[PDB]
Amino acid sequence: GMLWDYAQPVTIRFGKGRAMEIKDIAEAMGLHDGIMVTPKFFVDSGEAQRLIDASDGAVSTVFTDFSPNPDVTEVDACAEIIRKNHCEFVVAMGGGSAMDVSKAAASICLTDDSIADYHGTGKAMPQKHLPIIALPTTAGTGSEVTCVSVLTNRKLGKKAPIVSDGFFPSVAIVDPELTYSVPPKITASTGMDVLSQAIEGFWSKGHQPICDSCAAHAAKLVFKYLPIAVAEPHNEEAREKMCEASVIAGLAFTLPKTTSSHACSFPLTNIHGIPHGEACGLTLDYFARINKDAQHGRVQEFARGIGFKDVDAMADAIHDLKVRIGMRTGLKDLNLTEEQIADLVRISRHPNLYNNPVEITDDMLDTMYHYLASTD
Amino acid sequence: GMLWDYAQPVTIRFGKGRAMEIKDIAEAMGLHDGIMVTPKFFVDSGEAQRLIDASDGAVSTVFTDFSPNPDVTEVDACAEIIRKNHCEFVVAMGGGSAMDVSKAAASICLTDDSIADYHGTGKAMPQKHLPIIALPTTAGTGSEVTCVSVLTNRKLGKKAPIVSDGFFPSVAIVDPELTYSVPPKITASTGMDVLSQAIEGFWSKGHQPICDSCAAHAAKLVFKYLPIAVAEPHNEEAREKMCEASVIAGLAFTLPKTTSSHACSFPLTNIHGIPHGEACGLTLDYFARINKDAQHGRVQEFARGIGFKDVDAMADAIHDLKVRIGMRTGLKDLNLTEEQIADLVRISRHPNLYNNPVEITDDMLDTMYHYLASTD
Ligand SMILES: [Zn+2]
Ligand SMILES: [Zn+2]
Repeated sequence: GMLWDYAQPVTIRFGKGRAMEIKDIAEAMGLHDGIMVTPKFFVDSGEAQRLIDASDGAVSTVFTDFSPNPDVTEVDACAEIIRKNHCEFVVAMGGGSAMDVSKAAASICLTDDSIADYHGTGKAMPQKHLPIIALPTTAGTGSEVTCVSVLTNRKLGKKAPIVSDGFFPSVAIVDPELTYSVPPKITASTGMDVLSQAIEGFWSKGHQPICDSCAAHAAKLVFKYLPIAVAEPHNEEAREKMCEASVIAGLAFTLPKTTSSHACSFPLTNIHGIPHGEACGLTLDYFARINKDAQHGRVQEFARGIGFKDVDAMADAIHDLKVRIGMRTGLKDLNLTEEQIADLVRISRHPNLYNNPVEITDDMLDTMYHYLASTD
Repeated sequence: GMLWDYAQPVTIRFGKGRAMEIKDIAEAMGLHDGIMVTPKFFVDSGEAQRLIDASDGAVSTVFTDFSPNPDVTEVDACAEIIRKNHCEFVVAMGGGSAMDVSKAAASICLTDDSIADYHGTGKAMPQKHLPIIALPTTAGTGSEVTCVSVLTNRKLGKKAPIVSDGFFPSVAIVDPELTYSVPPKITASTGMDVLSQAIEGFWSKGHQPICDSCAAHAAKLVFKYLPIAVAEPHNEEAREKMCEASVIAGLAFTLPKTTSSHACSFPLTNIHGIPHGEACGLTLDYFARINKDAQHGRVQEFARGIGFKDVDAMADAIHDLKVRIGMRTGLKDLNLTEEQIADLVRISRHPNLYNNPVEITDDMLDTMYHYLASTD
């Protein structure tokens, strides 16, 4: 007998060109003077102004002063801009960073505190917030359907997530046109993020059947369309299918949580500069073979459902995909020392590691990292 | 270019025994003095009082005075009980009827109007409502995750649905134990409702990928577990799997809407007394063979995905399933006249018929109903 809780409060508006529907949402909610939180890139490309003009006054303010890893100071500056301009809703347009700034700011602007007071301090967030409209511009982190904001405190050397039900966007507009300009290398890494979220969401010990269905759907799309999107950045079908996979994989992993590849990805990114998606993909087929017979055949059933003979064939396809799109298959070029490998082993023991269906021991991590350290 | 809107506002608590969590939900919402809307069967069996006593005073009122086809007068009576008792939330425990009554009563109780003023009159419902906790006792109509209430006005001779965003339950508790007492003939019919909802939701012109994923998951479960649930009413695994299929098929059909089998089911139930799920099942394999090659092979991919060689093998299995569980394969025993057959043809032209991926003409309906009229 299974027990699970399923809650997915975000409304998804999917479709090419639908980023122009910000006005519709604001009008339906009776809100004015929105603030758009977006990286400077979309100001320079005229995308921001295009969407601002389309809002016919619904959005009045733009905030771009945040970093790819957002800081609590940038959230606090964003919240003060909200107060000064009396903003009633937040349009988060960008990758994970813009969305995580927006979730935090939309809550804290209603108070006179700093976001740091709730950053890892164990203190629960206030729950009243400005409505958030999230417009992902990559495919993707899936952040547009999560209630998590990952921030850093640079002055305090701390990086922790903040979880609050008030962080769920009200509407996610998933518009594939906003991804057409993502460069091939970033398309590849963000695509591997989707595939990792889907596969790990399915085989997590916290698996539940609705997320299972989303995971299989998204994974199948990535194998077919990710090579097309990397090789043909203006192939509209492949971009649309990657955006479909991205948002649905977001629905797949949010509740079951991720597992071994995500646990290992954090030191690969933070210490060695490997982008998140590529870092997840580095271990994805390795752990797939470890997990092949887990849960009385569930993963084999998954592999067959998305079109492979078995898990080993899916693992081969993961490797082949990585090679085709230029994602790391090894770490030999890092010339890792034994001390560095021991650091990877130690820091990879993250709570997510325990969601893997097979126990991943320290000796297994040591074996994996020595394997990667001697593989191109 | 795919366009779709996805919204699923219901929180689902799935699990054997979790109907005891009513008080935990009322606590979290800060609500008291709930009313339980449930058929007399559950009062007589002791199950209602078992759950009310478990709620530690959360539920103070019981309402059973409604019909298997609920009337506007019974909704109004429920709303008056709510007002008299200052009830703050509604617990709908039963099949489609109890959930239909509960949704409409929870909105209309905040007005001094009859629900009849909003029943097929073009007048939209007021949107404020008491929160609804839905506890389905069959697997199922899926009503615990829809915003639709189907009511009849016996004095006016009208049977029509009311659609309102305020009708969405706040929480759906899907506790398979509540289905253990469903007799085999009703288990069979409600199970065919699940299968039709899943298959029609998938091939509907309004199809969208999250609903597609849910549909395939639910349909696969029905083929395996519905014969077991019918043959073994206290097989806990089969009852749990049918509940999983039921709530997930509810997610599959709510947004894309149902199609030809549901359109035809309405006169089959309203004129000839055939229960809803059985009435949908009567035409499901028939329309499958008409629809098999629509949408450039989508339905064939669906059939293969859930394990059939093709749609015709799936339709064969739908037929074999109906025979095994005692569901109607024909209408010969009704000795239908040519006028009655024409009535079926005419009345089956419901708005949902145009959701079918292949145009269903009057000639095609005439052929189908003459076939059914000549088949055991
Ligand atoms: Zn990730
Ligand atoms: Zn139905």
